[PDB]
Amino acid sequence: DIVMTQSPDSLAVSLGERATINCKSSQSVLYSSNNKNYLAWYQQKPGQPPKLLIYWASTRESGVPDRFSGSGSGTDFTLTISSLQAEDVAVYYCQQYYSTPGLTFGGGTKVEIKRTVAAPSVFIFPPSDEQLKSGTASVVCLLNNFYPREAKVQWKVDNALQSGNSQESVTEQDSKDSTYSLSSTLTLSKADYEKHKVYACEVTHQGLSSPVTKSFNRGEC
Amino acid sequence: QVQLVQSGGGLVQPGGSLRLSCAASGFNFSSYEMNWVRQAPGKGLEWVSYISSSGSTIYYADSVKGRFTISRDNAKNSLYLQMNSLRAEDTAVYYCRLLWFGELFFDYWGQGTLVTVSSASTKGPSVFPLAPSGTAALGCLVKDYFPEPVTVSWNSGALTSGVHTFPAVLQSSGLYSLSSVVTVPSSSLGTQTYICNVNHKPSNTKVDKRVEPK
Amino acid sequence: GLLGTITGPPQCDQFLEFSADLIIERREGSDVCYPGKFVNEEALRQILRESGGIDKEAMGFTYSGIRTNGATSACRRSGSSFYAEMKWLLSNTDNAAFPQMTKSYKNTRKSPALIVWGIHHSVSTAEQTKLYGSGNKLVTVGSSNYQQSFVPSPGARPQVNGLSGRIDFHWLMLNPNDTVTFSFNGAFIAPDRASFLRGKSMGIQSGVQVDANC
Amino acid sequence: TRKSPALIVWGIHHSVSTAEQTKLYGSGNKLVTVGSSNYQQSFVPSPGARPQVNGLSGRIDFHWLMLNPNDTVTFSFNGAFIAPDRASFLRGKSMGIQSGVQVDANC
Ligand SMILES: *[C@@H]1O[C@H](CO)[C@@H](O[C@@H]2O[C@H](CO)[C@@H](O[C@@H]3O[C@H](CO)[C@@H](O)[C@H](O)[C@@H]3O)[C@H](O)[C@H]2NC(C)=O)[C@H](O)[C@H]1NC(C)=O
Ligand SMILES: *[C@@H]1O[C@H](CO)[C@@H](O)[C@H](O)[C@H]1NC(C)=O
Ligand SMILES: *[C@@H]1O[C@H](CO)[C@@H](O)[C@H](O)[C@H]1NC(C)=O
Repeated sequence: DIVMTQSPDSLAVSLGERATINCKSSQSVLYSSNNKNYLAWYQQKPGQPPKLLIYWASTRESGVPDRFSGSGSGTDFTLTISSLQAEDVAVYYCQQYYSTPGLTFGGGTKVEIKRTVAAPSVFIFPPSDEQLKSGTASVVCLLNNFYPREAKVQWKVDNALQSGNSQESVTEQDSKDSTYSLSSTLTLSKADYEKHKVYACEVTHQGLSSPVTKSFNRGEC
Repeated sequence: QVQLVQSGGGLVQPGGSLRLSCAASGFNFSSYEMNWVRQAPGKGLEWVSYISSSGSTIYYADSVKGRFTISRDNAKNSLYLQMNSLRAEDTAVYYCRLLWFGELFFDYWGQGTLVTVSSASTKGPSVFPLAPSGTAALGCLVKDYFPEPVTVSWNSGALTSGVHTFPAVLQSSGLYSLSSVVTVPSSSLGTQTYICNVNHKPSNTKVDKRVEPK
Repeated sequence: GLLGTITGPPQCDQFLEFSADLIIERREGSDVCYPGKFVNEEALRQILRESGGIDKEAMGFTYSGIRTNGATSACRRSGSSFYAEMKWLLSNTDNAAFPQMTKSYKNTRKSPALIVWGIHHSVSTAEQTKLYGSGNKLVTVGSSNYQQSFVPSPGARPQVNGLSGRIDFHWLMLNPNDTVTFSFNGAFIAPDRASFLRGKSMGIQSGVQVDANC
Repeated sequence: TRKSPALIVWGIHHSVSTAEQTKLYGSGNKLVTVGSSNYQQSFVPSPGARPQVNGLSGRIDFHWLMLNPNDTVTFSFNGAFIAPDRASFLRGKSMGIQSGVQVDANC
């Protein structure tokens, strides 16, 4: 079956930037005797179903404003949002409807608008006593409202680097300000937590001329 | 107006079975080609099966070769999908349909259904405060619930500004865990009460846990 | 009909290979179930009137990215099928891309072979899309002394057997130790098996009964 | 609607040029395909230069078929069509010959 690809996987291009999405195909999708390309574009937002964008490759679907346009032919295309907008923060797929009982879509791509670089605000939270009474200790580090998305956290317990006992997640870019925030958790048993004093989070980011560390000493405040 | 709706989703256990169902409105049903498309959690889309106009032809995929059974009804307006020998890659949310045809147009997808082939039993969260120590941060930790999803609010929805709720993570225990926060003026801690309101509909549990400085 | 043993509607299924020294033709003989007409049909009778029977030898066409199961409501065997020795090559689904295909057959016998195909002149320009891709179709045949080109004729018609679209069936004669070639992308009613004339007999017409002891 | 068969005559207008095919009809290719329960054809007008006959170089090729009692005929087209207004109905028995001489009635 016809296997599909796109690039870039993710592009963060700013507001008003002609965003260019390139998309490929393994097998051709341009029928011969009528000379038409079987290619569609869709727009899904997480929880939403796909919305129709471009069909016949180069024919816009009604309800789609003028900035949208489909181009290319044969095996390679490109969507050019001539003026990238904030309504256009979505996941875009390519799709073949050439062969039939196997419609191959793509790998996708999200288009998150840039903005000015912003250093993170960093907060650290100890486990609650209710939690400690339950026998485990979770430690939390918060990076609030930063840009770009690329950011690094390292955990140290009494100056020793932790590996394998933490997990993290990232917000979608915030609509109100086009920023991201990030949450990380170090999970220890109760026994391991009560064994150490100084707990620290170290953060690296382009907006920081130097990495920043925040800490507390357990049982101190 | 043409519209669609899927149903028959929930929690099932693998090697088991489910029977999905579609319903329609606003067009001559019996005359078109009907597809089926699923999307794994945060993954790409996948074609399951279809039926021609007369129902005289059906074509499936290889992941469900001998495990799924698409079926139609033209008097009633229903298209079915029986599932059997469920596995864990079959965890997805399901949609579909097009306009066939040559010429003109169309479109058209449904609103969806949560279907996860996670045998494991359902479980509600524990709620712990993340205590604050010009601008301060505070929050609530929602740890150890299953399955997705959950809802979180602050002050019965009275606090919106500065709030961030994160995606769940799956722990080695097989339970999900996520955190929710709000930024507020340091000067507000003392006059103003902040309460997080949590709803986990899979277990019908409801906890308010107030988060205070220590 | 005498030509019904060559296509084999749901009525000539025992005379697919009928062995005989004598032929009788009736006032209700019909070479066709899906409406149509052969081209140079009477010529084929006189040859067939004296053929002594036909030995169906399988031709061997393998259909790839389409259907073969093509069926309609007129040529019913059990429910809705088609001519026995003819695959109605629909598109892949019910509109899909009917790609550009090409098949050939060779004669390995000291006798000549009977090759029958047909064009599907669809009732509309859409029903030409309903079963095959969109865009114009050309089914051109080839031989060392036969070179033709047909274009399907999409146009409205009288309804014969509830159907308005037609099927015009052609034929040529492949000499021993030679081949035939089809290049096409649409409106094609494929041949599965090609007749081989058995020897000497005679066809007549009458509208009366038979006798065997005289 | 008669117990006798009818005579149906039409014609294609092969225009003298590809423009004179536009001079009288739309642009783009034309297909006049006819239909019957045992007659199914398709004509394509043939735009091409010709000798001038009667000052005209374009031609008109007239076809015909025979419609049995209690049946119909169907034309689908968009060009180069010379339409029929009235269809003949054969009256009975007679004879046609050829000669290049005069007639006589009293013998
Ligand atoms: C669209 O909706 C219409 C509702 O008016 C459906 O109409 C009816 O469809 C049935 C099934 O084809 C027809 O029954 C049969 O008619 C055929 C002639 O085509 C005949 O040979 C059979 O014995 C049987 O009586 C019915 O005639 C038709 N109604 C009318 C007024 O013609 C239709 O099925 C839906 N789909 C499409 C594609 O139109
Ligand atoms: C048929 O053709 C082959 C090669 O073209 C040749 O060897 C053979 O003699 C011919 N005749 C028969 C009867 O096979
Ligand atoms: C003509 O056809 C009609 C209906 O198709 C039928 O009732 C009639 O008997 C036929 N014959 C004549 C002479 O009208």
